[PDB]
Order: sequence, then structure tokens, then C-alpha cells
Amino acid sequence: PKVPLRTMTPRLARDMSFLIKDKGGLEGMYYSRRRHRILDIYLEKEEGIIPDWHNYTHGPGIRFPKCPGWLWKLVPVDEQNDEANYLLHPADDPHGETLVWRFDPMLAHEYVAFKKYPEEFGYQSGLPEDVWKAKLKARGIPFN
Repeated sequence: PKVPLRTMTPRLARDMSFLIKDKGGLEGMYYSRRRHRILDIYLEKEEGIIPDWHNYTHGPGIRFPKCPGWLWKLVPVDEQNDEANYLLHPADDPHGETLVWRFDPMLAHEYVAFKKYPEEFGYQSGLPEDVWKAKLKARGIPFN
């Protein structure tokens, strides 16, 4: 780490979001857990940001950021040439959806993940324990 390690704050996430936007990053690029990890390791190395913050809701559909101030979301988008598919994809999303990063400044004014999917925050849901667990179980999302 070139910088002392620190935790993500909403203000830092907001500043990062607009800076990445201005540099042309992320917008329209295909999401993957691999690219996701590459981003978080780089941000720990270069910005000293502990990689515990970059999480999205479970889906399916639009995946909303669980960090207030992160202004990026994952939006779903719309193969019998198997050999070419092998050459380009030889070997994943639990809902089989292809996602792209999308910038949304309104996420600074509405904490969509917490307000529409509070149960995905577990003991930080603001809901009784039996309530958020039952909601997660009905949607197939484990809570360990």
C-alpha cells in the first residue's frame, strides 16, 4: 500500500464515483467478479481503501450499491458457435444475467439498496431478526 490504509466513507465513495465517471471508467463495461476484485485490490494499493465496501445487492435485476455514496450500479443487458465461444470463453452470476456498470448520480440522494432491500443488510437491516431472515430465505439468499 502506497498510502496508509483507511475505510471507505460515503464522501470518499462519492468523490471516487465522480472522478471515475470523468475519466470514462466503468460505464458500459461488462461486470465480472474478476474485474470487481481487480478494482478493489487496485484501490487498496493506490488509495489505501480497505476492500470491505464494494458490494451490490443480490438480484436478479439491477444490482444496487450497498455503500452510500457509491454512484455505480449493475444493470442487466440482453450460442451455437461453440468453438469460437470456447476460444473466447473456455471455462458466475447466480441469476445467469449479464451485467454492465452504469453511473447513476441519483444514488447519492436515495439509498436504494437499503430502502428497497433492507433484509440484505442482515443485522443492520433495521428489521427484527426473524423478519429479515425469513425474507432472505424466501428469495433464496443465504445468511449463513
